[PDB]
Amino acid sequence: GIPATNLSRVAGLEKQLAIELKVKQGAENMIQTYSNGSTKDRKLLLTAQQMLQDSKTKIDIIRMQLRRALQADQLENQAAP
Amino acid sequence: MQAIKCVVVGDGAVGKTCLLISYTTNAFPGEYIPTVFDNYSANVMVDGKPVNLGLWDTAGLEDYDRLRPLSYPQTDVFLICFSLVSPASFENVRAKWYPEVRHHCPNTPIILVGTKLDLRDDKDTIEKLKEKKLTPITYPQGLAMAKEIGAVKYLECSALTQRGLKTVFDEAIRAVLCPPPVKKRKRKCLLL
Ligand SMILES: Nc1nc2c(ncn2[C@@H]2O[C@H](COP(=O)(O)OP(=O)(O)CP(=O)(O)O)[C@@H](O)[C@H]2O)c(=O)[nH]1
Ligand SMILES: [Mg+2]
Repeated sequence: GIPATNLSRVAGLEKQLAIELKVKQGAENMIQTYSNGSTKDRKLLLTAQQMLQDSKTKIDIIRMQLRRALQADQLENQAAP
Repeated sequence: MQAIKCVVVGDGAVGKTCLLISYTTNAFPGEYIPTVFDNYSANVMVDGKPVNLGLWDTAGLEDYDRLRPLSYPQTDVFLICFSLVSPASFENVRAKWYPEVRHHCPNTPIILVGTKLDLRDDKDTIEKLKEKKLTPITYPQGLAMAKEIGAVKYLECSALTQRGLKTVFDEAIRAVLCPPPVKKRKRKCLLL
Protein backbone atom coordinates (compact mmCIF):
# COMPACT_ATOMS: atom_id res chain seq x y z
CA GLY A 1 0.00 0.00 0.00
CA ILE A 2 1.19 3.48 0.93
CA PRO A 3 3.96 4.15 3.51
CA ALA A 4 4.18 7.76 4.75
CA THR A 5 2.82 9.32 1.56
CA ASN A 6 -0.72 8.77 2.85
CA LEU A 7 -1.35 12.41 1.95
CA SER A 8 -1.28 11.44 -1.73
CA ARG A 9 -4.25 9.09 -1.34
CA VAL A 10 -6.27 11.76 0.46
CA ALA A 11 -5.76 14.31 -2.31
CA GLY A 12 -6.69 11.63 -4.81
CA LEU A 13 -10.13 11.35 -3.25
CA GLU A 14 -10.43 15.12 -3.22
CA LYS A 15 -9.75 15.06 -6.94
CA GLN A 16 -12.13 12.16 -7.60
CA LEU A 17 -14.79 13.88 -5.52
CA ALA A 18 -14.27 17.15 -7.38
CA ILE A 19 -14.58 15.34 -10.70
CA GLU A 20 -17.90 13.92 -9.58
CA LEU A 21 -18.81 17.43 -8.44
CA LYS A 22 -18.68 18.60 -12.04
CA VAL A 23 -20.83 15.62 -12.93
CA LYS A 24 -23.43 16.30 -10.23
CA GLN A 25 -23.44 20.06 -10.77
CA GLY A 26 -23.68 19.41 -14.50
CA ALA A 27 -26.86 17.35 -14.37
CA GLU A 28 -28.53 19.76 -11.94
CA ASN A 29 -27.90 22.64 -14.35
CA MET A 30 -29.61 20.71 -17.14
CA ILE A 31 -32.48 19.94 -14.76
CA GLN A 32 -33.09 23.61 -13.99
CA THR A 33 -33.10 24.26 -17.74
CA TYR A 34 -35.99 21.91 -18.52
CA SER A 35 -37.57 22.39 -15.09
CA ASN A 36 -39.00 25.77 -16.10
CA GLY A 37 -42.09 25.25 -18.24
CA SER A 38 -41.93 22.67 -21.02
CA THR A 39 -39.24 23.00 -23.68
CA LYS A 40 -38.13 20.51 -26.34
CA ASP A 41 -39.06 17.27 -24.55
CA ARG A 42 -39.65 15.93 -21.04
CA LYS A 43 -37.38 12.97 -21.79
CA LEU A 44 -34.39 15.31 -21.48
CA LEU A 45 -35.42 16.36 -17.96
CA LEU A 46 -35.80 12.71 -16.94
CA THR A 47 -32.33 11.75 -18.15
CA ALA A 48 -30.94 14.66 -16.13
CA GLN A 49 -32.67 13.37 -13.01
CA GLN A 50 -31.44 9.78 -13.33
CA MET A 51 -27.86 10.72 -14.24
CA LEU A 52 -27.87 13.20 -11.36
CA GLN A 53 -28.99 10.58 -8.84
CA ASP A 54 -26.23 8.25 -9.98
CA SER A 55 -23.69 10.99 -9.37
CA LYS A 56 -25.15 11.68 -5.93
CA THR A 57 -24.20 8.16 -4.88
CA LYS A 58 -20.76 8.70 -6.41
CA ILE A 59 -20.11 11.71 -4.18
CA ASP A 60 -21.60 9.92 -1.16
CA ILE A 61 -19.11 7.03 -1.26
CA ILE A 62 -16.11 9.09 -2.32
CA ARG A 63 -16.87 11.67 0.38
CA MET A 64 -17.20 9.13 3.20
CA GLN A 65 -14.06 7.27 2.13
CA LEU A 66 -12.14 10.52 2.07
CA ARG A 67 -13.06 11.03 5.71
CA ARG A 68 -11.76 7.51 6.32
CA ALA A 69 -8.41 8.50 4.83
CA LEU A 70 -7.87 11.44 7.18
CA GLN A 71 -9.12 9.34 10.09
CA ALA A 72 -6.64 6.53 9.49
CA ASP A 73 -4.02 9.21 8.84
CA GLN A 74 -4.13 10.51 12.41
CA LEU A 75 -4.31 7.11 14.10
CA GLU A 76 -1.22 4.94 13.60
CA ASN A 77 -2.05 2.16 16.06
CA GLN A 78 -5.46 0.96 14.92
CA ALA A 79 -5.39 -1.55 12.06
CA ALA A 80 -7.47 -1.40 8.88
CA PRO A 81 -10.57 -3.63 8.38
CA MET B 1 -38.05 28.39 -35.65
CA GLN B 2 -36.76 25.14 -37.15
CA ALA B 3 -34.84 23.76 -34.19
CA ILE B 4 -32.68 20.74 -34.97
CA LYS B 5 -30.51 18.81 -32.51
CA CYS B 6 -27.05 18.15 -33.93
CA VAL B 7 -24.32 16.50 -31.88
CA VAL B 8 -20.67 16.61 -32.94
CA VAL B 9 -18.55 13.58 -32.09
CA GLY B 10 -15.22 12.18 -33.27
CA ASP B 11 -12.90 9.30 -32.44
CA GLY B 12 -10.04 11.77 -32.79
CA ALA B 13 -8.22 13.24 -29.80
CA VAL B 14 -9.86 16.66 -30.18
CA GLY B 15 -11.73 18.90 -32.60
CA LYS B 16 -15.23 18.34 -31.22
CA THR B 17 -15.78 21.80 -29.66
CA CYS B 18 -13.56 23.70 -32.11
CA LEU B 19 -15.81 22.67 -35.01
CA LEU B 20 -18.94 24.16 -33.43
CA ILE B 21 -17.23 27.28 -32.05
CA SER B 22 -15.59 28.08 -35.39
CA TYR B 23 -19.00 28.44 -37.05
CA THR B 24 -20.53 30.37 -34.14
CA THR B 25 -17.56 32.67 -33.45
CA ASN B 26 -15.86 32.55 -36.86
CA ALA B 27 -12.70 31.87 -34.87
CA PHE B 28 -11.87 29.35 -32.16
CA PRO B 29 -10.28 31.12 -29.13
CA GLY B 30 -8.78 27.82 -28.04
CA GLU B 31 -9.23 26.80 -24.40
CA TYR B 32 -8.32 23.29 -23.26
CA ILE B 33 -10.88 23.27 -20.44
CA PRO B 34 -13.13 20.14 -20.51
CA THR B 35 -16.79 20.28 -21.55
CA VAL B 36 -19.58 19.93 -18.99
CA PHE B 37 -22.35 22.32 -20.03
CA ASP B 38 -24.62 21.78 -23.03
CA ASN B 39 -26.85 24.81 -23.63
CA TYR B 40 -25.40 26.36 -26.80
CA SER B 41 -27.58 27.25 -29.80
CA ALA B 42 -26.76 29.14 -33.00
CA ASN B 43 -28.78 30.62 -35.87
CA VAL B 44 -28.19 29.24 -39.36
CA MET B 45 -29.44 30.25 -42.82
CA VAL B 46 -30.66 27.44 -45.08
CA ASP B 47 -32.30 28.33 -48.40
CA GLY B 48 -33.27 31.64 -46.81
CA LYS B 49 -35.18 29.95 -44.01
CA PRO B 50 -34.06 30.79 -40.42
CA VAL B 51 -33.20 27.60 -38.54
CA ASN B 52 -32.48 27.08 -34.84
CA LEU B 53 -29.35 24.98 -34.35
CA GLY B 54 -28.59 22.99 -31.22
CA LEU B 55 -24.87 22.60 -30.61
CA TRP B 56 -23.91 19.77 -28.27
CA ASP B 57 -20.31 18.54 -28.06
CA THR B 58 -19.24 15.61 -25.89
CA ALA B 59 -15.95 15.84 -23.99
CA GLY B 60 -13.24 13.19 -24.10
CA LEU B 61 -14.14 11.86 -20.65
CA GLU B 62 -15.14 8.28 -19.83
CA ASP B 63 -16.36 9.06 -16.31
CA TYR B 64 -19.10 11.16 -17.90
CA ASP B 65 -20.64 7.93 -19.22
CA ARG B 66 -23.75 8.70 -17.17
CA LEU B 67 -23.53 12.47 -17.59
CA ARG B 68 -23.36 11.83 -21.34
CA PRO B 69 -24.97 14.45 -23.66
CA LEU B 70 -28.71 14.22 -22.99
CA SER B 71 -29.20 15.53 -26.52
CA TYR B 72 -27.31 12.60 -28.10
CA PRO B 73 -30.40 10.27 -27.99
CA GLN B 74 -32.79 12.91 -29.35
CA THR B 75 -30.13 14.15 -31.79
CA ASP B 76 -31.84 14.56 -35.15
CA VAL B 77 -28.48 13.97 -36.80
CA PHE B 78 -24.94 13.41 -35.54
CA LEU B 79 -21.78 14.45 -37.37
CA ILE B 80 -18.91 12.03 -37.98
CA CYS B 81 -15.63 13.87 -37.47
CA PHE B 82 -12.34 12.29 -38.54
CA SER B 83 -8.91 13.25 -39.89
CA LEU B 84 -8.66 13.19 -43.69
CA VAL B 85 -4.86 13.19 -43.82
CA SER B 86 -5.02 10.02 -41.72
CA PRO B 87 -6.78 6.97 -43.30
CA ALA B 88 -6.88 5.32 -39.87
CA SER B 89 -9.46 7.77 -38.52
CA PHE B 90 -11.57 6.98 -41.57
CA GLU B 91 -10.93 3.28 -41.05
CA ASN B 92 -12.33 3.31 -37.51
CA VAL B 93 -15.24 5.75 -37.94
CA ARG B 94 -17.21 3.24 -39.99
CA ALA B 95 -15.73 0.48 -37.85
CA LYS B 96 -17.18 1.50 -34.45
CA TRP B 97 -19.76 4.24 -35.09
CA TYR B 98 -21.63 2.24 -37.76
CA PRO B 99 -22.19 -1.02 -35.74
CA GLU B 100 -23.64 1.03 -32.86
CA VAL B 101 -26.27 3.00 -34.79
CA ARG B 102 -27.35 -0.11 -36.71
CA HIS B 103 -27.87 -2.01 -33.45
CA HIS B 104 -30.80 0.27 -32.69
CA CYS B 105 -31.73 0.87 -36.32
CA PRO B 106 -33.33 4.29 -35.56
CA ASN B 107 -33.31 4.94 -39.31
CA THR B 108 -31.91 8.33 -38.33
CA PRO B 109 -29.97 10.23 -41.05
CA ILE B 110 -26.22 10.64 -40.62
CA ILE B 111 -23.91 13.35 -41.96
CA LEU B 112 -20.16 13.08 -42.56
CA VAL B 113 -17.57 15.74 -41.74
CA GLY B 114 -13.96 16.16 -42.81
CA THR B 115 -12.56 18.44 -40.11
CA LYS B 116 -9.02 19.82 -40.33
CA LEU B 117 -8.97 20.77 -44.01
CA ASP B 118 -6.12 23.26 -43.58
CA LEU B 119 -3.62 20.41 -43.15
CA ARG B 120 -5.45 18.17 -45.61
CA ASP B 121 -4.58 20.41 -48.55
CA ASP B 122 -1.06 21.11 -47.29
CA LYS B 123 1.71 19.80 -49.53
CA ASP B 124 4.41 19.89 -46.85
CA THR B 125 2.12 18.24 -44.29
CA ILE B 126 1.11 15.64 -46.85
CA GLU B 127 4.81 15.03 -47.39
CA LYS B 128 5.09 14.41 -43.65
CA LEU B 129 2.36 11.78 -43.79
CA LYS B 130 4.52 9.87 -46.26
CA GLU B 131 7.05 9.57 -43.45
CA LYS B 132 4.45 7.60 -41.51
CA LYS B 133 3.20 5.81 -44.64
CA LEU B 134 -0.13 7.66 -44.44
CA THR B 135 -2.07 9.47 -47.17
CA PRO B 136 -4.96 12.00 -47.03
CA ILE B 137 -8.51 11.07 -48.04
CA THR B 138 -9.99 12.32 -51.31
CA TYR B 139 -13.56 13.46 -52.03
CA PRO B 140 -14.68 10.31 -53.98
CA GLN B 141 -13.23 8.12 -51.22
CA GLY B 142 -15.59 9.53 -48.63
CA LEU B 143 -18.42 9.86 -51.12
CA ALA B 144 -18.37 6.07 -51.49
CA MET B 145 -18.40 5.70 -47.71
CA ALA B 146 -21.68 7.62 -47.57
CA LYS B 147 -23.29 5.04 -49.86
CA GLU B 148 -22.37 2.00 -47.76
CA ILE B 149 -23.34 3.47 -44.39
CA GLY B 150 -26.31 5.05 -46.11
CA ALA B 151 -25.20 8.49 -44.96
CA VAL B 152 -27.47 11.36 -45.96
CA LYS B 153 -24.49 13.46 -47.06
CA TYR B 154 -20.70 13.77 -46.77
CA LEU B 155 -18.57 16.93 -46.93
CA GLU B 156 -15.16 18.28 -45.90
CA CYS B 157 -14.30 21.51 -44.07
CA SER B 158 -11.84 23.35 -41.82
CA ALA B 159 -12.32 25.38 -38.65
CA LEU B 160 -9.18 27.42 -39.25
CA THR B 161 -9.93 28.38 -42.86
CA GLN B 162 -13.67 27.71 -42.64
CA ARG B 163 -13.74 25.83 -45.96
CA GLY B 164 -17.39 24.82 -45.68
CA LEU B 165 -18.42 24.83 -42.02
CA LYS B 166 -21.78 26.47 -42.75
CA THR B 167 -22.33 23.80 -45.38
CA VAL B 168 -22.01 21.07 -42.75
CA PHE B 169 -24.73 22.49 -40.53
CA ASP B 170 -26.79 23.64 -43.51
CA GLU B 171 -26.86 20.12 -44.96
CA ALA B 172 -27.22 18.52 -41.53
CA ILE B 173 -30.45 20.42 -40.97
CA ARG B 174 -31.86 19.20 -44.27
CA ALA B 175 -30.94 15.69 -43.13
CA VAL B 176 -34.11 15.74 -41.02
CA LEU B 177 -36.36 17.89 -43.25
CA CYS B 178 -35.91 16.02 -46.55
CA PRO B 179 -34.58 12.45 -45.73
CA PRO B 180 -36.56 10.34 -43.16
CA PRO B 181 -37.50 12.16 -39.90
CA VAL B 182 -36.21 11.46 -36.41
CA LYS B 183 -38.28 11.72 -33.20
CA LYS B 184 -37.09 9.00 -30.81
CA ARG B 185 -38.64 8.60 -27.35
CA LYS B 186 -38.32 5.67 -24.94
CA ARG B 187 -38.48 5.60 -21.14
CA LYS B 188 -36.55 3.18 -18.93
CA CYS B 189 -38.93 3.06 -15.96
CA LEU B 190 -41.76 4.95 -14.27
CA LEU B 191 -39.70 5.90 -11.21
CA LEU B 192 -36.00 6.77 -11.11
N1 LIG C 1 -6.79 24.05 -38.43
C1 LIG C 1 -7.72 23.35 -37.76
N2 LIG C 1 -7.53 23.08 -36.48
C2 LIG C 1 -8.55 22.39 -35.95
C3 LIG C 1 -9.71 21.96 -36.57
N3 LIG C 1 -10.52 21.28 -35.67
C4 LIG C 1 -9.86 21.30 -34.55
N4 LIG C 1 -8.65 21.95 -34.65
C5 LIG C 1 -7.66 22.13 -33.59
O1 LIG C 1 -7.89 21.16 -32.59
C6 LIG C 1 -8.41 21.80 -31.39
C7 LIG C 1 -9.58 20.99 -30.88
O2 LIG C 1 -10.40 21.80 -30.03
P1 LIG C 1 -11.72 21.20 -29.36
O3 LIG C 1 -12.49 20.48 -30.39
O4 LIG C 1 -12.39 22.28 -28.60
O5 LIG C 1 -11.13 20.14 -28.33
P2 LIG C 1 -12.09 19.08 -27.63
O6 LIG C 1 -11.84 17.75 -28.23
O7 LIG C 1 -13.48 19.62 -27.64
C8 LIG C 1 -11.47 19.07 -25.92
P3 LIG C 1 -12.25 17.72 -24.99
O8 LIG C 1 -12.30 16.46 -25.78
O9 LIG C 1 -11.36 17.56 -23.68
O10 LIG C 1 -13.71 18.25 -24.65
C9 LIG C 1 -8.73 23.23 -31.80
O11 LIG C 1 -8.56 24.12 -30.71
C10 LIG C 1 -7.72 23.50 -32.92
O12 LIG C 1 -6.45 23.83 -32.41
C11 LIG C 1 -9.91 22.27 -37.94
O13 LIG C 1 -10.87 21.98 -38.66
N5 LIG C 1 -8.83 22.98 -38.47
MG1 LIG D 1 -14.84 19.88 -25.81
